[PDB]
Amino acid sequence: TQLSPTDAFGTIEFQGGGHSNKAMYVRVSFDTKPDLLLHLMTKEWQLEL
Amino acid sequence: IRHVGDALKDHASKSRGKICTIGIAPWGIVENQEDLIGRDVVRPYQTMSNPMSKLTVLNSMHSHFILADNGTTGKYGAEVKLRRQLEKHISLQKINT
Amino acid sequence: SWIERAFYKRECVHIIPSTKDPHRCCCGRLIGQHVWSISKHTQLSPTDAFGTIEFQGGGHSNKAMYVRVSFDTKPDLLLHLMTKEWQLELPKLLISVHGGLQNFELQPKLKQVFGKGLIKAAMTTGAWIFTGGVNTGVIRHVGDALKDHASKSRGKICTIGIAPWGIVENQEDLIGRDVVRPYQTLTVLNSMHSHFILADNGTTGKYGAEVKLRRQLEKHISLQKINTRIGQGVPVVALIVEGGPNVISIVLEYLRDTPPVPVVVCDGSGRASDILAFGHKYSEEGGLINESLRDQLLVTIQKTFTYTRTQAQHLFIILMECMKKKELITVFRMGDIDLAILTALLKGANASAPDQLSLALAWNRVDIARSQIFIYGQQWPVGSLEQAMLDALVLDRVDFVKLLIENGVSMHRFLTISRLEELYNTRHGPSNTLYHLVRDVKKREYPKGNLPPDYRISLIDIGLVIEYLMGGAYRCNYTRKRFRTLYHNLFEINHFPFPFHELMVWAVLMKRQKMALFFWQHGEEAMAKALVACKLCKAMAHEASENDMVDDISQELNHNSRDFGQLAVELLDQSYKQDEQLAMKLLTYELKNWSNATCLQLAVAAKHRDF
Amino acid sequence: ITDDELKKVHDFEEQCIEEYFREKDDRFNSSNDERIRVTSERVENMSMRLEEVNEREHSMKASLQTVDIRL
Amino acid sequence: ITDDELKKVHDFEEQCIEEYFREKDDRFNSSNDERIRVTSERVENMSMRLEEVNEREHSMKASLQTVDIRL
Amino acid sequence: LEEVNEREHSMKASLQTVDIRL
Repeated sequence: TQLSPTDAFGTIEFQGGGHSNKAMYVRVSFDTKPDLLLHLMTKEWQLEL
Repeated sequence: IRHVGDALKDHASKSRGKICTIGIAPWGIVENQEDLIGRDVVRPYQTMSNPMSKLTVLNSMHSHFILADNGTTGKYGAEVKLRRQLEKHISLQKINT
Repeated sequence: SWIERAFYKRECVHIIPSTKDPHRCCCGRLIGQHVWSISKHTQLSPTDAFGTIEFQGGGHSNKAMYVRVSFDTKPDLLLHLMTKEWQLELPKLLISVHGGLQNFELQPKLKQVFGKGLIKAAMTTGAWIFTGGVNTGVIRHVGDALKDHASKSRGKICTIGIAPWGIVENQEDLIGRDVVRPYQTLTVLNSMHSHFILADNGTTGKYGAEVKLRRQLEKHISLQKINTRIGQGVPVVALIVEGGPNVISIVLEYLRDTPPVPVVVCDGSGRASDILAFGHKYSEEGGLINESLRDQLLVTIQKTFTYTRTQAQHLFIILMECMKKKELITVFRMGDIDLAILTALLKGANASAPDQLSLALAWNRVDIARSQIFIYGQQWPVGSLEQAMLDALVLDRVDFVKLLIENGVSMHRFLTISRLEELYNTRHGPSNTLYHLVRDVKKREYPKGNLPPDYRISLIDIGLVIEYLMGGAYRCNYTRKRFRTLYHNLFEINHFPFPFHELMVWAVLMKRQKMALFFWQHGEEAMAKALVACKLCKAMAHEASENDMVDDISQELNHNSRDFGQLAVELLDQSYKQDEQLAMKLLTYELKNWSNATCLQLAVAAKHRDF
Repeated sequence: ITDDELKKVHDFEEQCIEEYFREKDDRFNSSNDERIRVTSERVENMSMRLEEVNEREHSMKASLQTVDIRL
Repeated sequence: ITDDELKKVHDFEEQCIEEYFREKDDRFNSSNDERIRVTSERVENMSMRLEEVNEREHSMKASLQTVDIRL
Repeated sequence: LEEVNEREHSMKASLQTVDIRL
């Protein structure tokens, strides 16, 4: 496998299934360092610790 | 995870809060992978799941997703290591007290 | 005169075998009272006991027809009798209730729920109740249920009774040829029944003269095709309340039948229905019953019925042979009769799940469809849910609309130009004043006149209706050049980016308030949709008052306008409580889907004083 | 305003809708009359049960008396 | 009017009489006064029958200890 | 109370089975 920047991230609009809920998402590699993923969820996704 | 989403169905139906319920799934096993292709763009998703297809849809009522690709499609094991070193990294962080 | 010329009877002329009592013959009648061939030597002759029975006493006066038929007659002539002579239409569904011949009492709320369901399912499908005829045991409970039906509601349930002629009291009181005979209130016949198929085998005061004839008649009506003409016959339920030994073999005969007849029993009455319940919960994988529960079943059979070890052994063998077809057996355990026949009709049709969904659409039963049709493990064809979506809107099935949205159907992928067009030209549902509106705007646009009856009301004409109803400088998305170009070039481009707005408009123009309130919650621009719906409902109220129509239509349209205005006011209150500045931006942002207007302008144009 | 501002007010009105319907549901559930209705219906169901429980307890007491007489 | 316009008038009058009387029963049964009443007597026969089922159970457990001791 | 009724059914069936053993 070859390494490349991602092309699948953003927000998902769940159509159907009763209540409408938006769930944010990102496609990441399985070997990524967890410190970078925590910095995404705290800063870019605006979630407190 | 279907039972957790059904628990969040009752939670959204009688209680005001937004439960942070970040789920980690393999990227290659989710249905309609081409539907979730974009860069900071809102992509619609279908909650309908075809019983003929072996791939399963995402839960409709989670808050965030850490869909992890090892390259393969239709196989598990691409998220067990990534979830574990993430949870070790969370517990290493000090609490606010 | 046709009844005596077609239907026959048999009378006891024998050698009078005494057996036990010298007066009691083989037929049980008195020895001097005389005037199958084995030991009775009976002879065939035309009948003289048919007509009408006037039930004197016992509450409400009910006239119930009757006829005395031989037990060996073919069911085809009897079916011709019900279809022609008493003027009874072909049913959509059949009922077959059995039980113990002895009198009994049950729990009071069990009796009440049983009676209410047994009346209500018989109304909603128009089925025929088949009882044991005489006023004993379970049939007495059907009589009390029909008495409550006569005391509370307004249907005429066809509640056909099949009893032996030999066991009914006052046999000489029912002798006539098309003559109304009074009857006072061997056992009495049930008072609250509708017709009677009293069958004489020659014997008197003995059962068994009606079971084979009723079975053959139920088979013969089950071979008859239903009026839907899709390739199915009418379905048959097998209703059991309590019962004895014979109903076990009746259950076995109904399960081992082609086509299979599903059987539902109830709980709380006792005896055989309770041992089917005890076998059904303690069953595992059908006939694989373990060693403790087999002898628990044996001791309860030998205790409740007071039979021997070997009699309990044959009853357990027949119980296991019944259970081997487990899936047709369902139990209503306390903590009803409706669900029994609705489930039995679903598996007597034996069709696909779109057919089950359309039948539940026909019965207006959201809970039945949710519990059974939409359970886990149901396979669904592609595109059938969208057809069920369309069929559930043309009819005001908001609850079925809510169910179908909750079970995977999305409005963005379903609503097209042609589907919303077919929604705009439906003829089902409640009445509406839309045809007068399109007639007025075609008269104003092309001064023609009355529209043709076979007119397809286009969405451009609908847009002109929103033009005449909004007033001012409004310009709807239908009448713009983009939509006219797409309509000319076509009659995801045909899909609506905001379908719930169009669902609002179609619910408002055709006076369907419940779908409008549902479609106000789902989708977005609720303030704009509520103010537009308020202005629209006020304007159709004024238009209906102007064209001398029914004033109740104008009052209900004014009520709908006031409801939408109250919704807009309370939404404004919630927006003011949450965030003031975002409420200001809600009140002033330009509405691209509503002719570049403003929510403030729409509230003023709707003359909404409280906003 | 812009398209992102349209998205933010599009979210804001959804919190207004869900807040309104479910505060209406909490007002209807916490009113006196619906509370009395659902309490009465549960009291009827429990009295039907309490009755069946007393009947089964009488049968079990008779069976225990028979077992005591046997042993 | 006409004799035939009577039967239809007469059944309409029975429609209005039956509607009025049982809606009057429905407003009487759904009022705040009646529901508070019907709960209360149905708490009395629960209380007598549950004290009865506690005394019935008390004899049954004594018989159960007697049966176990005898065995 | 429904939990009482479910487990009293199990105890009564067990008592009837023990009486059949006797």
